[PDB]
Amino acid sequence: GAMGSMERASLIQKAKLAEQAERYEDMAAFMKGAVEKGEELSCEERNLLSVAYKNVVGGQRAAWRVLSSIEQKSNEEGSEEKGPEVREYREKVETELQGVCDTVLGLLDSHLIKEAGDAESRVFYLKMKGDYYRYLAEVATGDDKKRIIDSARSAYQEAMDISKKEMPPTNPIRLGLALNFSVFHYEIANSPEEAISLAKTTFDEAMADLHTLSEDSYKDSTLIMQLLRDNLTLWT
Amino acid sequence: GAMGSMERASLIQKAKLAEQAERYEDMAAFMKGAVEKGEELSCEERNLLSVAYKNVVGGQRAAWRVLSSIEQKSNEEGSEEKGPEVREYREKVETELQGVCDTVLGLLDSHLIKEAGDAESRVFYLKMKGDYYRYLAEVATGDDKKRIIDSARSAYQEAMDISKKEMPPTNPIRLGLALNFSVFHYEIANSPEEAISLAKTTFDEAMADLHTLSEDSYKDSTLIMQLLRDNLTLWT
Amino acid sequence: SAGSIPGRR
Amino acid sequence: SAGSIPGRR
Ligand SMILES: COC[C@H]1CC[C@@H]2/C1=C\[C@@]1(C)CCC(C(C)C)=C1[C@@H](O[C@H]1O[C@H](CO)[C@@H](O)[C@H](O)[C@H]1O)[C@H](O)[C@@H]2C
Ligand SMILES: COC[C@H]1CC[C@@H]2/C1=C\[C@@]1(C)CCC(C(C)C)=C1[C@@H](O[C@H]1O[C@H](CO)[C@@H](O)[C@H](O)[C@H]1O)[C@H](O)[C@@H]2C
Ligand SMILES: [Cl-]
Ligand SMILES: [Cl-]
Repeated sequence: GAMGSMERASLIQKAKLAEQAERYEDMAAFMKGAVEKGEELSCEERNLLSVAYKNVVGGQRAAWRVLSSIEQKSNEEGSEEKGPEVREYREKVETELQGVCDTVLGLLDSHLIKEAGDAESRVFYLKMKGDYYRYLAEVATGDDKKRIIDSARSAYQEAMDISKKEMPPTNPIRLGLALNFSVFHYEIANSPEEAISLAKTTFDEAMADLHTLSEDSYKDSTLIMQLLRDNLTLWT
Repeated sequence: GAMGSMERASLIQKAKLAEQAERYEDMAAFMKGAVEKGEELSCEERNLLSVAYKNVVGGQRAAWRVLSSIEQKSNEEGSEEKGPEVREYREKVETELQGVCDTVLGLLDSHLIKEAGDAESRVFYLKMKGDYYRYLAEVATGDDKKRIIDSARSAYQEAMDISKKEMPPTNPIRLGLALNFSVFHYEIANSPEEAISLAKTTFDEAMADLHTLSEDSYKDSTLIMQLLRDNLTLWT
Repeated sequence: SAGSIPGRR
Repeated sequence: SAGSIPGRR
């Protein structure tokens, strides 16, 4: 790959510079290069990988939603025919988004997940796998939509099982996994009751464990707990 | 080019969709394709060209400034040696920025300016030429910095001469040209007094012509006048 | 619509 | 530092 000639440490350094510069495509390319060196990632490095690709796919997802809404309106009664352009451009953005998701899933499969033994790494990567299958599911409409959804569910479920056995209820990775799996239930799997139940149980079990934490850990956990609460308020 | 097979009207339509989707690189590529069809651009199309490339180069300029500031700090007394990476990455962003500026200047030279006869088109393109040479000047440090600055000054000056002869003092293109030429004087040419004089005279002559305008034209002109005033407040 | 983590910056 | 037009969106 184009990062093959750059030192691992230099790729990490440049990923951090790219973040400061809000150059998220560069950040993601540097982190992909770092992963492709073949060594496991540290906690900080995993976080950089996640931030870089989330910012990239987030721009694509926002654009896709804008274009899909225009396309949906164009297909309403009384809307004037304007040609193939809206569909074409929505498809262009869609294909690019799918390519980014496939790239992330490919890094996870070759070979981050299989070498991840500690709960903090394995849950993190399995959550990411769920997230990027979820983004694929958001745009899927063909014979494989059900399989894409089930791939997201399967990754999230394995992550959930490990997190419940190996992490405290306030662990931020555990909390963020639960938050995102709950969003999956609500928005992808047509299971709002499961989404609400998961968010509630997660929030309550975290509340009960806050007393064990330092001030800094408390701040980290309560931040994500507030996101759970925000979704519960939206959904109920 | 990659847009050679797409209809002109479809490129314009997709540039508008790309704007709505905040996909400015796509917007710029569609507009470049439209220019390369060889027909003159309408007023609306010129505006799309300007918005698309301004958003692209604006992200690059902001990133360059972040990286240049880090690089400058690294070269201060007591700063720890961290290797070539900051310089390398600043150079990468710089080279990309220069490529975008060269692309814009190339469209202007082949052949937008030479076919632009009406003041509204010719002043618009000559202002753009000044702007993109100005962005080149912001990052220049070699034997050609003086020539780059003089290319920006020459384009702005030709635009100024036409605008004063052919447009009213409230014309938004005339006002925006004056605003940007004043910024050139202050930030590039080390001529703060010229910058201040130009901004003041421009503002005052526009004020005196507002009485001729409709409500909508008045709103358009007073918007840019406020930017002149903001710079005057910053500079005095 | 719903909040997930990480989010966009 | 100073304002120019167009600006970033
Ligand atoms: C795979 O799914 C990764 C997400 C699971 C929950 C969350 C996840 C992603 C990120 C990296 C981005 C948002 C946050 C914080 C601000 C909520 C974090 C991280 O937080 C870490 O990294 C961020 C960014 O550097 C820092 O701001 C935090 O101080 C740091 O603790 C936190 O510990 C866990 C890892
Ligand atoms: C080459 O230098 C182009 C700039 C010279 C001044 C200014 C220039 C750039 C843009 C296109 C973007 C900012 C503005 C307005 C909002 C100040 C305009 C335009 O404004 C036009 O286009 C914008 C965007 O579609 C619309 O919001 C306005 O309603 C429209 O009048 C205005 O008439 C002149 C052309
Ligand atoms: Cl397209
Ligand atoms: Cl680099």
